[PDB]
Amino acid sequence: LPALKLALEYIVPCMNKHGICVVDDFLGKETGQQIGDEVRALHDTGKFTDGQLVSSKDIRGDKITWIEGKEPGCETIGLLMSSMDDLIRHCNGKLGSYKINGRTKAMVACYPGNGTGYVRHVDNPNGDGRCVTCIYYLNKDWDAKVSGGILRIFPEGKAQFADIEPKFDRLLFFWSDRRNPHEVQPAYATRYAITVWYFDADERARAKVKY
Ligand SMILES: O=C(O)CNC(=O)c1ncc2c(I)cccc2c1O
Ligand SMILES: [Fe+2]
Repeated sequence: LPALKLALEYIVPCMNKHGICVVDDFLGKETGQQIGDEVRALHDTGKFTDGQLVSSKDIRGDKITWIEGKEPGCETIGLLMSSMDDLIRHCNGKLGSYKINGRTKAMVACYPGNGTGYVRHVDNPNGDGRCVTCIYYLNKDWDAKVSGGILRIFPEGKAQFADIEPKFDRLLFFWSDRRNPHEVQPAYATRYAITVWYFDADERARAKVKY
């Protein structure tokens, strides 16, 4: 579905209402599978880290690697990034009062599927400039009931919580600040995700006064 259409008709209305927005079958099967393969290639080649230390012979969790998008063998990933930027672009000045002028590189995360997950947290608690978190999942035929790895977010100050499964070709958007505390439940199977954070012009500008 047309980026502009999707953005104007779904992402914007949805984001400003729930602060969270899930979009299924974003790029498509062939493309999704393509991204999946490149990601896996990076894993095989050994571009990921050993994983966040969880503990002699300790247990490591999520492994990461930063992808600019033009690295050899990451064309489709670079394509997802550009496609993500396109969506945001159409949401120009539509998401909150924010004015997105930039983003970080892509963070590819891999929970090895050895029980590790990720503690409840807030992506941007100190106002480093990130206003929107964007995550793309590439796990074909994922079954949380079997492999776990659910992403649990606690939107706003509302009771209860929303559960988002790292479904294949799924794209997710959510406020990065205190409004969206979240955690990644233990994953008993390889779980890949690609994350990109979008910067708000003003918040980022005044944050620069730190380096
Ligand atoms: O994978 C998901 O669905 C959700 N991930 C996260 O919230 C998440 N948030 C922050 C993270 C950092 I600073 C570093 C690695 C992984 C990571 C994460 O994976
Ligand atoms: Fe996070």
